[PDB]
Amino acid sequence: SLKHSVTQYLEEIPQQVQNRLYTSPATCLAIYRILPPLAKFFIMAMVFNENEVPLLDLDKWVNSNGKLQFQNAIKSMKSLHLLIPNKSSGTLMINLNPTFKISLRNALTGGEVQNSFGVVVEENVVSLDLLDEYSANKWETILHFMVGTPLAKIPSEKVLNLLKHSKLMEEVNSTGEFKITNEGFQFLLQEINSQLWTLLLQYLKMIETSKMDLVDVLHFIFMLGALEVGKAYKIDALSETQRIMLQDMRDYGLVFQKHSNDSIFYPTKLALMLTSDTIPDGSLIVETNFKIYSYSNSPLQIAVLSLFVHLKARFVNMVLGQITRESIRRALTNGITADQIIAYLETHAHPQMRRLAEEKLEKKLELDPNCKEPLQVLPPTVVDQIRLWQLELDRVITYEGSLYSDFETSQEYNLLSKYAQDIGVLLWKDDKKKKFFISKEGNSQVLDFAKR
Amino acid sequence: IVEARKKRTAKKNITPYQRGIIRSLILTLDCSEAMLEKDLRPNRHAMIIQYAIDFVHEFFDQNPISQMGIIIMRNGLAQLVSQVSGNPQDHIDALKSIRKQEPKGNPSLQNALEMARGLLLPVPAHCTREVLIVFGSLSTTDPGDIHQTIDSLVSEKIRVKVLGLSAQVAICKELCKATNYGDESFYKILLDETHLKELFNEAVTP
Amino acid sequence: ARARKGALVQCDPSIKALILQIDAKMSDIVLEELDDTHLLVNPSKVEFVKHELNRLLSKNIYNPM
Amino acid sequence: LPTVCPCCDLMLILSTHLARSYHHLMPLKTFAEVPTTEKFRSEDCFSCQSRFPILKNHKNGKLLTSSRYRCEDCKQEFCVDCDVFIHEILHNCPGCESKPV
Amino acid sequence: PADFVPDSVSGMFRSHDFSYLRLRPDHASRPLWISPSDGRIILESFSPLAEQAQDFLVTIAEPISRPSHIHEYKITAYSLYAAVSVGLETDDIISVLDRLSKVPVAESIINFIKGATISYGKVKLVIKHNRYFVETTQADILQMLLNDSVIGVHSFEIANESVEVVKKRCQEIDYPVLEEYDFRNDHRNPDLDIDLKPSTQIRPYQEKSLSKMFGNGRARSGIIVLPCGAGKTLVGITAACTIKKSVIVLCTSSVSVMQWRQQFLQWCTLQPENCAVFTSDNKEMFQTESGLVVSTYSMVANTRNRSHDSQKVMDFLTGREWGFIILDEVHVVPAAMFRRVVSTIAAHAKLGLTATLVREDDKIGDLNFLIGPKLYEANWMELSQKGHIANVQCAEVWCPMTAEFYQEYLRETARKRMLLYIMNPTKFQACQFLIQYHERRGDKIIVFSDNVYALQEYALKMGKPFIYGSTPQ
Amino acid sequence: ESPSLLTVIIEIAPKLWTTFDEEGNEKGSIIKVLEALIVFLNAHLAFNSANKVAVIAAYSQGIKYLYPESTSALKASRSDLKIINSDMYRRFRNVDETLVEEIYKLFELEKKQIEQNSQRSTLAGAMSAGLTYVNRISKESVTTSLKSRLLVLTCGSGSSKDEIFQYIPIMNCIFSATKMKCPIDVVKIGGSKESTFLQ
Ligand SMILES: [Zn+2]
Ligand SMILES: [Zn+2]
Repeated sequence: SLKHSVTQYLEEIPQQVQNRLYTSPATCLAIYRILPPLAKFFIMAMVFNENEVPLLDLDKWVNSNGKLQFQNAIKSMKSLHLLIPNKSSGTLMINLNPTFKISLRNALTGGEVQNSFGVVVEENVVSLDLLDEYSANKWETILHFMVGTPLAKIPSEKVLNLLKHSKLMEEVNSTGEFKITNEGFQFLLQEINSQLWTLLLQYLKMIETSKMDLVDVLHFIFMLGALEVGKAYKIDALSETQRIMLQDMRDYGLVFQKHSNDSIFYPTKLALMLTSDTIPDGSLIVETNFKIYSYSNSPLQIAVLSLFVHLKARFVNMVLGQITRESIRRALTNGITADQIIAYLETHAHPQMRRLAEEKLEKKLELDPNCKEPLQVLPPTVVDQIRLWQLELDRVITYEGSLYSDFETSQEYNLLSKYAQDIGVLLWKDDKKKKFFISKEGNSQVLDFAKR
Repeated sequence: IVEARKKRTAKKNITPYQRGIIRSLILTLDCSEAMLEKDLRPNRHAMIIQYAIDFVHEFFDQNPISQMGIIIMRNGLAQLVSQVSGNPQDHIDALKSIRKQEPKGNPSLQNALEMARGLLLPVPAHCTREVLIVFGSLSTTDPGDIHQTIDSLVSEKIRVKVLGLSAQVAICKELCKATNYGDESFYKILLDETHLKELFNEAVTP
Repeated sequence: ARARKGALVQCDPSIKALILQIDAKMSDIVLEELDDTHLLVNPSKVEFVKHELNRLLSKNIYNPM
Repeated sequence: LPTVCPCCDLMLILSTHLARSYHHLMPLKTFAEVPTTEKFRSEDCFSCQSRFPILKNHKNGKLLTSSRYRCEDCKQEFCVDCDVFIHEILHNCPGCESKPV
Repeated sequence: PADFVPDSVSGMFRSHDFSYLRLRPDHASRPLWISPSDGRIILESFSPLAEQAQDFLVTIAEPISRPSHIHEYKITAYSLYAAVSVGLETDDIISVLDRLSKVPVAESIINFIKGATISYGKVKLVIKHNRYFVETTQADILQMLLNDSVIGVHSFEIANESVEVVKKRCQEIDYPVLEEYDFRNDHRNPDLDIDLKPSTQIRPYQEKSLSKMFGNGRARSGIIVLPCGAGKTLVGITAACTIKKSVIVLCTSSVSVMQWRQQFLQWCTLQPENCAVFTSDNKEMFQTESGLVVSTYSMVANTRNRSHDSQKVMDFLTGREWGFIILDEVHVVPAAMFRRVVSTIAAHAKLGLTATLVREDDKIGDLNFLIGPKLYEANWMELSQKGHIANVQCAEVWCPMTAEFYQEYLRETARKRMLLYIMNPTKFQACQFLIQYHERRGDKIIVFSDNVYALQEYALKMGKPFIYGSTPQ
Repeated sequence: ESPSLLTVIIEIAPKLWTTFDEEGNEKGSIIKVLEALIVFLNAHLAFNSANKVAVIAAYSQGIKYLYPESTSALKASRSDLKIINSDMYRRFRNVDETLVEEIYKLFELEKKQIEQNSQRSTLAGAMSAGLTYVNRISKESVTTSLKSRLLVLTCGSGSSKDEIFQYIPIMNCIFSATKMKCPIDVVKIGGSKESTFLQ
């Protein structure tokens, strides 16, 4: 989800780069906040004592009901290279990472932190009036660009290349429009904190050039998570690489700047929401006649609902729409699966639909208590119709490759078919018809097998 | 806040009245045909059993030294389903077992009172003898004179509190008045769901 | 042991019966029939087959105006 | 616990079992609603330091029916949350114990 | 609009962006959303004050759809005609809609209310001695009709066959015709002592439908639709007992005529000597000054050379001024000469009772011209949840066609294709399995198939009786 | 996983700590226990982003909420004293500066009111106030599923013996914490090995 993604990314970091990442206390604190509570407890009990701690002593800490979780915590400390094992006196002694321990101690007690948390310049503006509005403006700009609605203002080419080179948001130049993938509608589903995290890890994946240093980006991301909204910070502590990527998130919306290349920068609410989280708008009512009464006023929810709902009228409160066959066909031609649509309709379901489903299930349990049913918050007829439209899109599946036949001997056909099955590219075979089919990627292997 | 002040005015009667800490409570639960009435969600009998489970938990949480037994009135007979003991788990298991069975019959107040009188006989003098009757029906059939049983309960210093479900039964009011030295406030009738919760939570106090 | 340039497709017998009339109408649609559920459509027209298949099944779908 | 001893018919209790029923023996007097015109000792609560709000029920309400609940001994101020919390879960007034008697 | 700045998300709305309507501060209590584009009304049932608005909408508007949570109504001219007729003045409707809606009532909707509500009740069709007179309280309305002049206080006689043309033409003009029967003040037609038996109880939805029919104390001609088995026949009996005039009832089948005669003689205090049946076997009419006659659409509208007795009975029906006609299954009235049964019979009040008010052609929209405005819609979910009708579990079983059957399906003409997709063996297997399963549950099962050959083949294969047209009675 | 609330009930009494300083070799142990508590609170705030800290001091003449400040005092205030260095993390810095400022104010109050010697310990009332604050943070429910934990840093120093008046309030606090599932950890700094009520 959120912690798993940053945990897997920090696994891919090399050990020397990982130890170089432990210099700034803010990075160490932000990394430590990701760890499991048992791992955090062991680390925090292990920082303040300079002597090494045996692993058998740590095993005695955990009760028998959570021992497996202990192993998982150890596995995380066996993944992030925080605990160094040692073989001494026939014992698996455990030592703490010295740079991480020193930086965490400096973060806790205070002291030499080399301005990892920045310096406050005491000049500030209203966060809700300007800083929340700027971050929401940039986020709505990039989201309205990626959902495909027309915009008077489009974001700059730095994020257009980000969307082009990403797995989501495919682009075509033959038509001049941008096509949303399945991963795009997946990105529209979850809450904005892990959306920002997925964006930042994709940006981290792209950065390989000599203009940008990876450790500086990780330090800057973690201190932006450490910065507080409503108070600007000076740019002088940042490097020129950090300055240009500060401008990059000024365009992106994680940070606000009054003017370009200013001496100060204002953190936004997305900076604090990057670490952890904390009827509604977009709540919808589905009926049997496929009418969607979606209580939405923000253009983002209306735009993402327009991907699969034929909108009819717009009010201040809801958007009167209808789930038609053509709108669902439009959604499925973008690769948006029916399960994603059903999950979106479930997550945005009205409280009144929830009450009606609860009453129906209460009548069901007092009638048939022998079996239990899931709480179908939305009617099953529209779910079945969505899945039916998904099925009629995929009535045929087309595999392209090569079919081999015309074998005078059955033994040669059997040998080639079992070779194709062993290399895992065969899709169908028959000795009665003497034909076997292989995929496009598996053609050349059988070609070099037959030629040699 | 005027309604809140009326609620605050009812709490002004604070007195350090002497209360019997060591208690021997006998919970009498109706299991009659009137327990099959569906004015209480979902039926009367299941809700009384569940709220009796909650009452057992609260009573043994607030009165640990006090012992308790459970009697039901079913088919005109008093069935003792858990002996007078200080372990709440046995009473919880007994109430869970009674929850499965279907209530039936015409309840007998006199049989339940005689069974409780037999149960409260070995109770020591320092331990107060209390009976809680959750009476669901409006009429009772007894094998003998219930007034003699009431007089015997008065002579044995046994105090009976009756929570009724439908209306004010005269014999329950007379029994409460006789056992509680003329106090007519020990006969309580609910109004809705939460009033039954409040009446059950009121009986855990000594 | 010869190689051709074709695409194998999976379909129910109804869609299998549907695309043989496409072969009877337009010659370069299918090359040869394999089974009652596997066909071999020429890859240069498969999307075109798609472009008619939803058009061929559109007569079975009622669209309100 | 608490049970009779099966070998000598003796009650076996802990100190907490006796402690659970002391609050019936010395119940707390209910806290008094403060007057609106009376000068309040603290702007916030005493037990949980919650700020008492503007308390303007109508346009010129001012600090009408102020949520402070004055105790009868220590005269400390408690909000409605603290008042219902002492009436339900706690059984001792913090102000009466903070008083250096 | 109200100088609303257009958002970029309003691009695909075809001028349906109603965000210029400023949201009221007390909107959350108000359960309505008025759309200025077509007068469509969006009601939330789950909010408080919903039923106190639901009755208002079912009096002033026609419900497009009634799902569980959000209901969709249509403000139309005919709904407003019945709204003003039952005593709702123009300003009251605007005031209540203003009070009960979140978005403000747009000036286009208000102007539609004024335009449809005013100029109503001006032109009226009255019947005097089996002769149709169109009457107007204002003089110049007679002189402004110079196009469809079928002339043969201020009133002129029109022909009996031309009444439909007059109603259509006056509906095209802003003066719709008022068709109300003041049976209380009507003394030329002799009264009947017909009244409901005290043992007969009437359900509240039937009472609501009849209150829609008799709201102002005058019988209003119109259409009532109720589900089958919900008691539309009893509604007809009660309407006849309310009007207490001579009643003519038209049906589609002779068994329906027998059933209507049985229901009349059972629920209400009508003697059999006041009841007459005009069928092939029975042609004797009642000899009293007033009574009930029941017949079929086909015999009344028979253009063929009818018998002498039937001609005499038809002359009796035409020469008698009837106070009430009950057209059962009014969806067949828009047919060729079933249309003419309202012209051949001079009836003051016309009530059309139906269950299926749809036709595949547009002539089902001609019944407001023939009978009158659609008085009442029964909510079939509301009747099913109260146990008045059954709670059906509608389903559609997808039977795949086999390989050899589907090949022949594509190389065939449509008439043979119709027979060929019925007789696919998977449908045989599905029908057999469903019959076996629901017979094990102990259910009475009816298997419908319009193809006679398919019906016989399925019945012979499954060993069940079959009933079709050529089966003896 | 789930954030928690750490409510610290510290018993700072000038008579109690002076006895510990006289018994021990070192002096000014109040500074040592205060800085250890500050590092522990910074550690607890580092454990989760959404955890909260409550600090209540029980002095001789009563109790007072060290952290957070009084809302009247917060509205009145801000002289940022340099007791704690300003280059640290701001989330830690605000809590530490507020805590040391309220230590300053409470010790000024103790110095002003040093002439009156109180024979009534206010530790149990401070625990009751901490329980009320814990209920407020649970009852307020601004944050989903806040948990809770009391930590009582007391000192006996071999001078204050067992106090029989404390027995009923400590038992009531035990029952209240058991009702709200709030564990109570106790650190005792002194020569008295056994403290029966706190154990
Ligand atoms: Zn408080
Ligand atoms: Zn007090």
